[PDB]
Amino acid sequence: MRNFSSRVDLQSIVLVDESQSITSDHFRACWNALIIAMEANPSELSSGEEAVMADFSEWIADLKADADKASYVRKPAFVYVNLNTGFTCVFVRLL
Amino acid sequence: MRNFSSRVDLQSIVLVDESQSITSDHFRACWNALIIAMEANPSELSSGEEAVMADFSEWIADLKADADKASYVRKPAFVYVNLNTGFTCVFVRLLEVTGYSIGTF
Repeated sequence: MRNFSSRVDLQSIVLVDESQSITSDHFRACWNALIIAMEANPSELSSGEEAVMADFSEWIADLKADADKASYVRKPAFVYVNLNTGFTCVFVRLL
Repeated sequence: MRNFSSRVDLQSIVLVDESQSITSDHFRACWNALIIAMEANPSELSSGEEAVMADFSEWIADLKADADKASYVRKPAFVYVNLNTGFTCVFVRLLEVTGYSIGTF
């Protein structure tokens, strides 16, 4: 198996506003969506789970760095796939 | 092994307009993008590649079946991942919002 696809549920798509505060409820919801997706214990993240979270943090940072300038968004989306369960979610910064 | 994530380039996100005809060039454009992304042989698709393209054709038909029902759809995105190379693309059905407002509801 080299080729994965998933049809993603409306509820598994999260629209991300990088203008929202880092401390915001918006961003808390995004992080929770991801932990749930990974079926992870936040207090005891595996190394694979850590990599996902770090990648998510880097994704956010770039969203902010792009929106800081009046640029477009270079990487407008974040995909996470649970390869055990096939659960896929997609965070998107609209436009 | 268990957890994949990808930061997706803008050009690897495809906007899909489900209101196009079943037979539209647009859908064939989307189809090719997926064939390309799999590095697949449209002539001799493997089982795994054929599963992907059937997933997709099904994805499109559900957009249309669902768009007759509501302004949103049940499954608005289609994710493809080359698990060998990490390459990911994302087909998304969004409404384009255009027009004017006086600044009230």
